[PDB]
Formats: sequence, C-alpha cells, structure tokens
Amino acid sequence: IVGGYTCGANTVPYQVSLNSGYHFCGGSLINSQWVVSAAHCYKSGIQVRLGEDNINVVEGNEQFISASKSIVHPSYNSNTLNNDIMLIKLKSAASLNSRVASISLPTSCASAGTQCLISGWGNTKSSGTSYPDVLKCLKAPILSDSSCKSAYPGQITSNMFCAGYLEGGKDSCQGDSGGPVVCSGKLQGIVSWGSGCAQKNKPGVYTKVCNYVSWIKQTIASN
Ligand SMILES: NCc1ccccc1
Ligand SMILES: [Ca+2]
Repeated sequence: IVGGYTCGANTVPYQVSLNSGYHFCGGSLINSQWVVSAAHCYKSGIQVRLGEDNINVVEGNEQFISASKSIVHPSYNSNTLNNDIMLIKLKSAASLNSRVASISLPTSCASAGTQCLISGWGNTKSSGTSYPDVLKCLKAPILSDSSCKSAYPGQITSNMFCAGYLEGGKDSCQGDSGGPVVCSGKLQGIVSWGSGCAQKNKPGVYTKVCNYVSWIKQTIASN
C-alpha cells in the first residue's frame, strides 16, 4: 500500500497472509474454512496465516493453517487477468473471535463513488522498494467505469473495477495482491493489477466480487 496508514493490530480481522516460506499475497477469510484470493497468487504449498499484524513477530493472536485444496476460477485468463479469483480451503476450521473474523459476501454490486478500505503488506513506495512488517490500510473510492476504461483502454472487462485516485500518490502495490477491498462491511474487490503503483492516471484494478457470489457459494457447498 502506497500512501496509506498503519491499520492497527487486528483491526482488519478478515485479512490473511498467504505464506510459502515468506508472505507473498493477501486474502480474505469468508467463513471458518475458506479464503478468497487472486488466481494470480496460485501456488502449491500455501499456509494461511490469520490474526497477523507484524508478519515477522509472533504477537499472540495468530493462527497458522495449511491449505487442503485450492480452486482457481474455471475461466481465469493469466494474460488478461480476467476472472482473477481463487478459493482456498483450510485443512481445519479457524477459531473465530473479534480479532479473527470472516467478511460477508455482497448482496449487490457497489457503485462508483463508494468509499472502501484496501489493506495489505505490499510495497509502500511508487519508486523503489520498502516492504512493511505491519498491516497498512488505505481508504479509496470506486471510480466510474468510464474513468477506468479511459485509464486502461482495451483492458477492463465487466469483471473488473478501478479504485483509487487519478492524481496518483495512493494505491495498492506488489504484495497486496489477493487482498480485500471492503465497502460498507462487505467484500467487493480483490487486489488484482495495475500499471505500477500510485502513478498518475493509473489507478488500481480489482476483481469485481459481486459477479462471483454464485460460483463461490456453489463451490463451498460441494467441496
Ligand atoms: N497498483 C495496483 C497494483 C496492485 C497489485 C499489484 C500491482 C499493481
Ligand atoms: Ca505475527
């Protein structure tokens, strides 16, 4: 997250870190046994880390649970990033409390102008590299589809939205991928892609979760 603020420990209780020896992507806890992330975060050998603030220090609220099954969306296209969404089943159920909690799936799609919360452990610089150890947060609005398509001609599908600031300075970044965009208490987006971080006229692009609720629910019900 570039241009954000320190969230505070366990203030984003649905945020998970995906770990393969190191943090590599975010995700969101959607019930006691399932996480949603980005398909482009797929790899074998995932441990899901719940209850994290500092990812390099054991602080006392963590739960570390290995994945039993990963399911990339049937229509994920790694060249265009269309359908950039993946479900991860935990080997055992997490213990839910105020500091580790699920986020609800949306009933309706959010409109442009809605303010959302984006969070992650990704790079904090637009030029160069600095990776934080504690969770960072950013408040950002959903942009109109027309602004999004004008920023990224030929690249925005109906399964994507833009959020952020056309003036730059505040954005998600590498290492935030897979993490949540929460608006009005519901999971509306997944950190997906963009051109660089926090550059003028190049806002972040997010997977539009409201298009996937039926697939998510059906998949959970049968796996
Ligand atoms: N600035 C959007 C973004 C998010 C994740 C990875 C790359 C770029
Ligand atoms: Ca920790």
